[PDB]
Amino acid sequence: ECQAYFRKVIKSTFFQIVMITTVTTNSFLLVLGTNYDIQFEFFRTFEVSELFFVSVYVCEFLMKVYVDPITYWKDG
Amino acid sequence: INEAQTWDSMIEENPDIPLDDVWGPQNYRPCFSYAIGKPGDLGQPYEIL
Amino acid sequence: VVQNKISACTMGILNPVQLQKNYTYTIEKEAYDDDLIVFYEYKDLGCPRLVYYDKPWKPVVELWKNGIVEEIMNAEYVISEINGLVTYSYSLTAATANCRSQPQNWSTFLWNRENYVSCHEDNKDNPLLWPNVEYQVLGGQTNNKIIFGQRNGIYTFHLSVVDPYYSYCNLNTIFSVYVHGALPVTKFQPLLTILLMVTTTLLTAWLAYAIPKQLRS
Ligand SMILES: *[C@@H]1O[C@H](CO)[C@@H](O[C@@H]2O[C@H](CO)[C@@H](O[C@@H]3O[C@H](CO)[C@@H](O)[C@H](O)[C@@H]3O)[C@H](O)[C@H]2NC(C)=O)[C@H](O)[C@H]1NC(C)=O
Ligand SMILES: *[C@@H]1O[C@H](CO)[C@@H](O)[C@H](O)[C@H]1NC(C)=O
Repeated sequence: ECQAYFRKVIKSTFFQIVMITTVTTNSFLLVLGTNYDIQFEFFRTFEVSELFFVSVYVCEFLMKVYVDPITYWKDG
Repeated sequence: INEAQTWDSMIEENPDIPLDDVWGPQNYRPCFSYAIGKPGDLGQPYEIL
Repeated sequence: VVQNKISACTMGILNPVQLQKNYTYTIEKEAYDDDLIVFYEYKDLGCPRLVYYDKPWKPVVELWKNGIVEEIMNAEYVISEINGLVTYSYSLTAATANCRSQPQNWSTFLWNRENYVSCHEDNKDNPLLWPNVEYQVLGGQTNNKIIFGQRNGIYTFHLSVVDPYYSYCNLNTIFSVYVHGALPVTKFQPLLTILLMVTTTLLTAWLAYAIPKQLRS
């Protein structure tokens, strides 16, 4: 009952674009991180964003293995 | 090491005096001092030859 | 004179012209007594040295005689901070250093080549009990190097040769070195373990509001 809706959340197109934008913003901030000047000004931005990104990826992993105990390891 | 003297700079100091008396060994200070008068913008023709 | 091969000047960091017009710097209540405001002297200290925060640091010094380079001075010496900046540390400690007695420290007293006593000298009479306190002296037979923190600012340092057997002169100098590196460390109340726990709980509430969303329809 919850599992069905939860897989329906998995397949959410909203969720697709959420993950795509999360990863793209992470890559952009990583690129801007190779300059100490911009690493200094807006450092709090970098910190909050890094913790936000790690939270998103870990929640995705945890809930996507929640929907499925064993077959999760099938996918490469 | 610092802003070396030039005709324009000296003329600014004592304009109405004619050019013959403007520059003299009495008022000549070298740039080499590094502790002399100043550190003006670098890159400019050098007139002392 | 301390070597200054790549001075913060002439790089894309500091500009000697702005340094001349009363360049000034501040302290964020972290050095000693508070909000210290110090205006740099370019006539004496010249263009500072630059040191990336990170890599233990130990300065290079040339002894000059008769107005020419005599040699690289390899004798022991100590080094101190003028303003009272305290965000620096020493690589070696008393236990690991080759000391057979309690070494002296800037805390007890100014320093000089006269009052210095060698820690390598075997003396047990007074130092019966001695902890692994920091080791201050640089050079000589000790491989100590200096470790800076996160201040990212100019440090004005007073170097004094300490080995009395080197020379009768009290050789000493003053110089300025600019550290570049450390960034704001305000992890503060928020911590990483406390942060995935905080965020994922805010993400189960999305599912906790998702269950009624699914069951009410
Ligand atoms: C410089 O050296 C002096 C000692 O000549 C240091 O003060 C002394 O430090 C020792 C070792 O800490 C103290 O002995 C004991 O230390 C333990 C450390 O946990 C402490 O719990 C004991 O109560 C006891 O203090 C000794 O008492 C102390 N003596 C004095 C007069 O301070 C000093 O800290 C060193 N400073 C630096 C910057 O190296
Ligand atoms: C700069 O320092 C000089 C000291 O010779 C002082 O006379 C002058 O008022 C100072 N100016 C500023 C802006 O700090």
